[PDB]
Amino acid sequence: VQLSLPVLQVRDVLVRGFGDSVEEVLSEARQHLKDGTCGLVEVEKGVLPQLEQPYVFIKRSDGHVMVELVAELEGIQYGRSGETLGVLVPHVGEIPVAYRKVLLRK
Repeated sequence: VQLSLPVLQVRDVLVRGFGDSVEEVLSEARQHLKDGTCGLVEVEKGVLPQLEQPYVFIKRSDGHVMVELVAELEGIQYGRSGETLGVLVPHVGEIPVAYRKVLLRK
């Protein structure tokens, strides 16, 4: 529910997505958020081509930001929500540059 997500530099990320289908990446992202093993990469130019699809975005749903998960594959998004805060990735020990406090609608 209340989470502080480590913000990772894209070139440091070891595991660059959660899986191979929309349903799987949403499931795995939720599991990693629950387990405290989820990182956040901020979306800047050149970032997404360095990550693996389907993407899982964390989006503002409405000092902890209420967020919802939205997946994207082939330019189609699954879920509808607000401003993108970043793309979620597994965290396997990478050193963050910041944290993002979020309230995951769960």
